[PDB]
Amino acid sequence: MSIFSNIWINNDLNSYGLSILLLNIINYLIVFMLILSVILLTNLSKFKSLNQFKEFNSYNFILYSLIFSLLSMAGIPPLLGFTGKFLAILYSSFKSQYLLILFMTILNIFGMYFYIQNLRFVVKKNKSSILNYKNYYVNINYSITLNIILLNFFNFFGILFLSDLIIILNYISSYIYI
Amino acid sequence: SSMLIWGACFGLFTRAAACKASMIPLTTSPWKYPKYMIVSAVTFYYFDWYRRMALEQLCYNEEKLERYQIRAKLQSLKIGEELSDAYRESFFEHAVQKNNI
Amino acid sequence: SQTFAHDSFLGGLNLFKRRDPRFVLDQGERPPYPIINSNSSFVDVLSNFNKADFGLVLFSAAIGFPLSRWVLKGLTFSSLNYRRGLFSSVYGGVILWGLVLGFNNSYYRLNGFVDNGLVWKRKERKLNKYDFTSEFEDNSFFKKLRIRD
Amino acid sequence: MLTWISFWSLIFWLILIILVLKPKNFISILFMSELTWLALYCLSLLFGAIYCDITLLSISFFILGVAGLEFSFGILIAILYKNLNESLNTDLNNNNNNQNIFDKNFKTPLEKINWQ
Amino acid sequence: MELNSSAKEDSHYVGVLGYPSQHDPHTLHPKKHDSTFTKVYACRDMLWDHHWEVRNTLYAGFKGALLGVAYASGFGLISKTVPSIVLKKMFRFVRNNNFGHIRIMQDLLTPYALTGFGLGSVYYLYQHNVWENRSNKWLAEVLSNALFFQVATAVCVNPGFHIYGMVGGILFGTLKYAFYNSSFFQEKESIGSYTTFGDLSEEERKKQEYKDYIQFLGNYHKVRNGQLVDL
Amino acid sequence: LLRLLVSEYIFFLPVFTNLFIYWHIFFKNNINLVNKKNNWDKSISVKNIIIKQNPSFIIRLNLLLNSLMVLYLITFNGYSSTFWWSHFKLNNYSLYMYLLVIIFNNYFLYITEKHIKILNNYSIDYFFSIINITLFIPMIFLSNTLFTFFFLIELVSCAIFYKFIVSKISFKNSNYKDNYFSIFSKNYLNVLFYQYWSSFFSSVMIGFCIIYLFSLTGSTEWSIINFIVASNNQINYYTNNITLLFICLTLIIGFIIKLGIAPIQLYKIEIYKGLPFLSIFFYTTFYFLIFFLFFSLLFIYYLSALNNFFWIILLIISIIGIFYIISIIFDINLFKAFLAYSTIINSISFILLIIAIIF
Amino acid sequence: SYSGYSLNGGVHPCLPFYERMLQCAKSEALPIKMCTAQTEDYLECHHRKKQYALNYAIKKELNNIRIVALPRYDEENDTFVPFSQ
Amino acid sequence: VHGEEYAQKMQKRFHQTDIWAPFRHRYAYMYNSSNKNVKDYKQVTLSRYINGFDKFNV
Amino acid sequence: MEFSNALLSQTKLPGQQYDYKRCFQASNTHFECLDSIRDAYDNHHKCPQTYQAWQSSCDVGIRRYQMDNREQQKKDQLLYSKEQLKNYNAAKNKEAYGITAPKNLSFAF
Repeated sequence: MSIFSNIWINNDLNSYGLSILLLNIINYLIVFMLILSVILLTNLSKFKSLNQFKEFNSYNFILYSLIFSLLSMAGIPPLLGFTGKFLAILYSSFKSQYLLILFMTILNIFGMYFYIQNLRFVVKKNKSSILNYKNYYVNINYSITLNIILLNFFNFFGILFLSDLIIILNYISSYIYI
Repeated sequence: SSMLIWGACFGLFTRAAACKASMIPLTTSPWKYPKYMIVSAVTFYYFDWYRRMALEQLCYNEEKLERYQIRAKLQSLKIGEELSDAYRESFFEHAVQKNNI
Repeated sequence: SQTFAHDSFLGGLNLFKRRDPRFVLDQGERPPYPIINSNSSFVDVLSNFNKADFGLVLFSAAIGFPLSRWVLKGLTFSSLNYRRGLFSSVYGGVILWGLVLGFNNSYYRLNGFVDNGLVWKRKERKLNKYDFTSEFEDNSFFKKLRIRD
Repeated sequence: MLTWISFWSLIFWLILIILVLKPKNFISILFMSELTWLALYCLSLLFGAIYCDITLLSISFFILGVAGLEFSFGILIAILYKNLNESLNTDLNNNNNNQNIFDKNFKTPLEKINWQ
Repeated sequence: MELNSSAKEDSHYVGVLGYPSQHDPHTLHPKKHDSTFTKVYACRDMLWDHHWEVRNTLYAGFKGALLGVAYASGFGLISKTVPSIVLKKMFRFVRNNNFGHIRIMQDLLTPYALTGFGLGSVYYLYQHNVWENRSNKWLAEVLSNALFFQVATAVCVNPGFHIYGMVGGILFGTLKYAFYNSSFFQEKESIGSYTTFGDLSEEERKKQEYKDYIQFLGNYHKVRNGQLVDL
Repeated sequence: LLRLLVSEYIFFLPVFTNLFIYWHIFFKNNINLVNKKNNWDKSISVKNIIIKQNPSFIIRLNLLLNSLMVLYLITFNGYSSTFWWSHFKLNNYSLYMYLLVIIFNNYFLYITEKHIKILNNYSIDYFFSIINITLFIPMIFLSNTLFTFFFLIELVSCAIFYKFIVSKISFKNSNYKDNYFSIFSKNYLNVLFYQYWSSFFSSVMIGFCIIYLFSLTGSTEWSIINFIVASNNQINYYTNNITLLFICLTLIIGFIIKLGIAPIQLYKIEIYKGLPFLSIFFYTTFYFLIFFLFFSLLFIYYLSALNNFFWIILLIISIIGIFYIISIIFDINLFKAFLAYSTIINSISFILLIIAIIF
Repeated sequence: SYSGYSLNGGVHPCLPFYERMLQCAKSEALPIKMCTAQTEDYLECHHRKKQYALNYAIKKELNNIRIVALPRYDEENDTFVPFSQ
Repeated sequence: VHGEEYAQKMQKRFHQTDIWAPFRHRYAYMYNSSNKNVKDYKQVTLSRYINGFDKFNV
Repeated sequence: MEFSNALLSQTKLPGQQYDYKRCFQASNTHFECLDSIRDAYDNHHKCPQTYQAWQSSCDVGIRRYQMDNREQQKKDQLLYSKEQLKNYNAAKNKEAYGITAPKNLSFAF
């Protein structure tokens, strides 16, 4: 935001931060809805204490889906939850707030351990058998399974398509003052 | 590459992954395979148009946001800086020349 | 690009044709078409009804049947009377939504936001500085949804 | 002996402080919350008169309505306290020893601990 | 909301703009043909002198004591448990004294007020006499606060928690440098502002600004790398 | 009033139609058992009198109506302006927030409809409360004064209380050892109690802030408030920093209590403990999409003129929150507590991001 | 939320000030720095700070022995006669 | 006594001088923004029973 | 907020409405009285009657938006033409399919 002979030149968007906040909220909601869909596939009465994460060790889809959802919540780089935190740190550095960066770093590391602590509880002696029965047989839902498939795709490879979401969010946020 | 083919490929692999995740055999409910490709091809095809059309309006929005930033900066000047020689000429341009209404 | 003719049964389709992704225009921005009644009242919109709004209502009546059936597929522990009453309620709701859409279309034509059969004497010249969609639309179906690409 | 504006601001905040201070009986807290709403009512009327604003009188009657609905909810919640095995004095619903209560004493429902 | 606003003033900019200066002499000068009472009353400027070491130490001690009293009022006393016999004796004392609550309050709040006063005075004397001339301001603040808070944690709290006192001192020093020494969210000027002093005409300044813009054009990656297509 | 313009109330027609359809269907469902068998009538089968409606169709209805609302936005036209006595705003950003909350609600409702057929543990009134919440929150996005925002937030809070009330209490399980003995759960009472009192505190403090904003400015419109505050900063007329600080503090603390943020996060743990998983699903989407976004836009957009007072307050809270939870989150042993603390930690991070943004 | 109505259904006394302030704000390219006078007038209409400062000064001056007697006013004509006569 | 320029600065309220907004501590609302009792409380409580309190506007 | 003319223009008195038909008719008439004589800086005094009608018909916010848009359009017209804009857009969209390589061992700086 400089001036030369009464001509103003600015290289700052001034609306990037609102889009970053929107992206963080949306990404958190997506990961949360992934883990709750995983929970909603199963018998809900089994998950009461924290050690009962072992109940997610039933078959490879549920186990791996929740492992990756937890890693995404912890902010592990490849997954979707990492992008929001990375862009938050980038915007804070752009705004020249090193103290905010330090406090977010402390919060991020403590929360990351808080999340990955439950990966130890997933270990179970045998298969959990956490599925509802209907017509004498376990009830496996296909629609929630497909929803989890789509959410898993966008959790694994959402970093490749993040540019379009950023474009759309900045387009929305550009209307704030106009 | 084509977005229509990319979407069709996306639906084909999505259905097969859903069959594996549900532990149901592939080759089961075959009519869902063409339906998934058709739905996914149209979905990503429209998104390709929408993302391009959002760039156009975003670029035109920044032209108006260009004007807002300059006027916000002048109005946010600390008192006594308005008539300072660093900002006096630019401030007078908006107060006098831009009084054209 | 070309839009559907107004005062005809396919006029409501012009609701889906836009020049920009904006919801609304700016405070001082001119509408794309000449204004018939800026400060319209409730009966002004009703008097402006023609074949396009009736076509919107007819489309709502046509499409309401499968939607009401799809809603009705979720009923259990029901009798014939309750099922028929619920189907009637859903169908009437869809009819009401169609009437609302027709009212909005008439209001838009009164305000000049959509094609009302009039053209401005002076065209607002626009320089297509940023263009990411012209060739993409010209090689696609989306040329139908865009006005003056 | 005090100006009405400062008096009423202080009265509202003192009402909140006293609400927090008193022992946690649900009916008492309900009554004090009603008093808090009435203090807001009076303050809104006073500022509406001072500033010749007509929206604050609306705030008075809207406070009346909101307080009425909240009181209905409170009555229902107390009657719900009846059915669940809970005491209207919440301090008697836990085993955390409290020096503020003269006669707080809870023990396990056993006649004896040791047999041999 | 401003912190340490007097020490962050740009005196040159303030004087150029004509803004009132926080370092201006705020003193009273009695003149003759005045009574003997106004001579004594005008001596109150002593309390306005921020260069008085005794006044600064007393003010720092007062601030520390006030903070300690507030902490005791909000978080200290309520957490601690008092024996029932002592409480009964205190309440009996209230019964036999007209203003017995004030005496109880004094007895309860004296240790916290005293500790706060001592801590504030010692902190001011430690900062103003030892670390005031160090070149690296951030490092000086961090080191001084870390050492002071470690010692304070060892003395006032259990000495086995001195490491956490050091960490808290480091964090407090960083925060103090960020917001008490620097000026973030609290700026008295505009970014990019300047003052001109030469006798150059408008043409010379415009020519220099055109040169500056030509140089500034080289900061664009596309311009410098020659990666622009023909328009 | 010599003329009532359509532009004053054009937006309300689809909302009114949706409300009427919803409530008419609800009232007709309330009497779905009454069906008189006349003396000349013949029954091919014996009527079953013990029934349990599956709410799937209700959810479907919601989806349909919600989807129709999307259509109304897609074909929307107009000017950027205010309507209904400058109490509501119509511009691009507000309408985009409206559309975003609608589409996310629709996605959540679709997944709920898929899940409800596995096991029916919810009633029709539960999804009617969900219907009302999803009907009313985007109008919270469309607010133009603190007055109307406050009233909309109490409407939605009452809807959320109604949702919490209709949670299922007793279940059919395989525990046959509890007959002829009294077992006390107490989770229902705790949820109702804490939601009730948090709502009370937030409402009274918001009303206090509204009263002082009228006193200080003469209106609660965002633009007027911001213009007056900035012009007063330039003029140096109203130099009562204590009143401005107290107004900002009261508003911030009211929102802290309402959202259950890190200083006051404890009651949210009990609320999550007493709630079913679907309730937490919907509550999380409602909390992040609407409540926290509006809390952010308060400092970013709606009351930006007061950022010079806001930042420090936020800063302090942030610090306290971190130092309050870096150890408390490590002595929990409940799944619901884990989920609630996840939400709390993300809220603190987003508050730090807001502090960065407002610089 | 500014209605322009008085407490008896009439017109708010600060309506012209508000109207002029809004007219200035909506017409200037830099409303904050170019509408200071109108906003100051509206703020003085709303908060009567200048009058309160004047009252404080007048009380402080009346605390002294500056004034002894005031002119008397006769109802018949708009004239003030001194207390001496 | 404190300077001629001080007095006019202290007696000045509005930049624009074409609007009359007289100072009021409060604004009346009851009785269509009017006063019913324009007498002291003693006269308020005694004029309802005791003669000689009303001057009989004729 | 507090700095944008767009958001201030949406602020209106209670009971205040805009007649967009009359305002736009007057604005079109005034801008056709102008644009027949072309100047770098628009002089409304050269079109007095249309200027008076425009002032009496349109609100201050609408007039400010109109002047800002007119200034932007005049600035854009002096710099660009339809054909060169089309060619530039085509070239940019064509080179978007390729990649960008570093300019190793430059000379300019």
